Amino acid sequence: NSLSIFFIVVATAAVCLLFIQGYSIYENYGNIKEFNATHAAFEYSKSIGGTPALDRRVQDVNDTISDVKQKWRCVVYPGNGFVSASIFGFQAEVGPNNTRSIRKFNTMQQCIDFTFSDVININIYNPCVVPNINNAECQFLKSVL
Amino acid sequence: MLVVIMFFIAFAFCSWLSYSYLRPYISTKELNKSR
Amino acid sequence: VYKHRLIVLFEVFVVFILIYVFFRSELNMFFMPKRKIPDPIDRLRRANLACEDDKLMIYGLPWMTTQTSALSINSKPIVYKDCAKLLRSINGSQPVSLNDVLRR
Amino acid sequence: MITLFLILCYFILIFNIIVPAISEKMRRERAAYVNYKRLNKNFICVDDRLFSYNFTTSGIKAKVAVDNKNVPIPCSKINEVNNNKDVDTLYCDKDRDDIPGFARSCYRAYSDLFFTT
Amino acid sequence: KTSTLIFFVIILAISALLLWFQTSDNPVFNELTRYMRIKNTVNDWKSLTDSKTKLESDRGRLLAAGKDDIFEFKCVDFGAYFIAMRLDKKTYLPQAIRRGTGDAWMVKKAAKVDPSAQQFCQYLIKHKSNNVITCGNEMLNELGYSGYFMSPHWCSDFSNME
Amino acid sequence: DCTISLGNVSITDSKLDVNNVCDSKRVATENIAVRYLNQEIRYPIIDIKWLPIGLLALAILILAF
Amino acid sequence: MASLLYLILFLLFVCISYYFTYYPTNKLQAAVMETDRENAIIRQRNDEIPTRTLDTAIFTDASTVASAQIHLYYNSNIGKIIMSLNGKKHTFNLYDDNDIRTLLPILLLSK
Repeated sequence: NSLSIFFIVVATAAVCLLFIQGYSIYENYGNIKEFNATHAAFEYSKSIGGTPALDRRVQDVNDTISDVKQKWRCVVYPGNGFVSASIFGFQAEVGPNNTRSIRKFNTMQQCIDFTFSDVININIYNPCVVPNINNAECQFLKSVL
Repeated sequence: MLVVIMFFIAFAFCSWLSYSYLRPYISTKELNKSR
Repeated sequence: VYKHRLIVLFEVFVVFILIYVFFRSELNMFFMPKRKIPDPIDRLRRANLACEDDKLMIYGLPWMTTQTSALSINSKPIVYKDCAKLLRSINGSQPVSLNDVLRR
Repeated sequence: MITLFLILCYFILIFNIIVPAISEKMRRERAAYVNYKRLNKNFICVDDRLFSYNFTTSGIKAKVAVDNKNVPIPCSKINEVNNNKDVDTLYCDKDRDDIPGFARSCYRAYSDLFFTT
Repeated sequence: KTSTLIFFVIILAISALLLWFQTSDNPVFNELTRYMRIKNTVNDWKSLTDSKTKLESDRGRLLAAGKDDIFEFKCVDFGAYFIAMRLDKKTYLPQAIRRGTGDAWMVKKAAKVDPSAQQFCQYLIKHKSNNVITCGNEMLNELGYSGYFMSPHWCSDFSNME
Repeated sequence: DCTISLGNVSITDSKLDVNNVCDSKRVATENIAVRYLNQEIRYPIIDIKWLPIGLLALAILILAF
Repeated sequence: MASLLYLILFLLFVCISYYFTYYPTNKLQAAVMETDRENAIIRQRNDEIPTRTLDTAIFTDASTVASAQIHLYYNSNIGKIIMSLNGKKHTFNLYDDNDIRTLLPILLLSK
């Protein structure tokens, strides 16, 4: 009859543990609620990949561009302020005949604001392409990159 | 005989509970039909 | 009773159905070996200092078959009149690899 | 009454071990998939590679964009992969030893899903 | 015979109740699982992070003596990326411009000399500076890791003495 | 102008108090600095993954019937 | 016969319950556990290099050797060793041949 006694004691242990857990939960449910509320970030860390957390909702162009020349920068145009330059060409504006003309910024901050703003304002002006070719501008663009 | 009937009744009830709780999360047709 | 055994078999069948439908990729990932993480210092574990004549050399480096001298702080090849005495006073006559140094 | 005990064990197994496991798995992975689909990007840059995800009855499955030679497309081409519709993809479920660091890339692809959750 | 069947039915009923408890998105079940995870993480990291944060607060309060512009965002180059960092006035701890609800906004560089990353970092300093993240206690309470024991990281000691 | 230049210090289960004090101010020796220990009491909640197995325990009473 | 089948079924039960209790069943759990495993590997690899102060023989020139006490910080995630000597930090890349040829005599002459 040893097996019957063992079964009785183990089932009693299970039931008693259930009752102890139930009463402890009943008395400490609020306490564990504030413990979890004040330690919510401790449940799962944001470094599940072994890397620092990255918010995909905030878009950054530098994450994918692996070529420096393809990036847009602000460079000092000699004697005419600052311009936005890249391997594609200068950021331009509409000319008198819907053409492309290099737009020039007074200060570095204005150029940075225009270049890196969330507003899509890309207007390529390649000075080395056949339709619009300028030897001095193309040389300057190739040298400054 | 009674064991079989009781087990089938409880199995059906538990399967119904699980299906009712997990249909919104396992019905992948909703995601496929949505673009 | 045979019906109870059939019920147990049906339950096992349902368990296998659920595991096959849902946890197939998990089981295959469990069966396969783990993912090896590269060790930058693993290839240096067989490196032991042993100097021929008076020039300090490094042996046991596989990817550099030729005898590679030992450089100093200012990147000068090490030539020492008492290299053998220094090595004997450091670890003894028997050569010591980097693995033995790390396990000290 | 060994057989009734076995019936009890297997019933408990299913409905208190496997079905709750399915529940947690599906809830977590469905939330991850919905968060992914909220990005409005067909391919995302994980571990210098382009990963897409799809939701099936077994859960969320990740795939990597590759070219005609089964070489993964770098992230620098992401803009021309999202606009594409017939991208060749390799599923992360099947291990491929020819691609260097494939297991790590698929690992980090699965890990970047669970940012919010 | 009847007692065995009654116990059988009772066990199946308790199994159904436990199944409902587990698969119904219960508040108690969720709180208990969350507590099981959170307690282990807290035991692992909280006190060590607090001690390290106090140490770096002392270090940065020593460092800020005699300097007036140390509490202004400067774009620090971390080798592979830029980070807009200043020194927090209240805690004298490193502070960085945050990216949404994630970590600091690390502006990746495509080469050693990347003017575009520098300029985008300056743009963040001018525009996106309203959201900030601090090493140590704040990072641990917001992201689940402190950053002092992960490398490479802009809060870690190895990345800052390299 | 007073400086302390220690070398390799290695202390175990002890206290190190480098004062380098060179003014009229007197360091508060054996002044026990007590803070508010905002201790968070852990509770004896067994991982609820035990809930199925415990049920199995109850189940084995059917072996004794 | 019946006893063998019942034991086999019970052992299958125990194995499946053990797997579903102590092994990952979704991508979140698998990612968390692999994070923990990789972190443990990195930590033990970093702990292989003795972080306590160690006495070495360091060649300040081609033919001059001096006893010195150094500190080593190993980061295997990026593969670099920072040696604090005379209060100055020297960073050695473990993927560079010259850095290896400079650092290895320092490590192998330690005592």
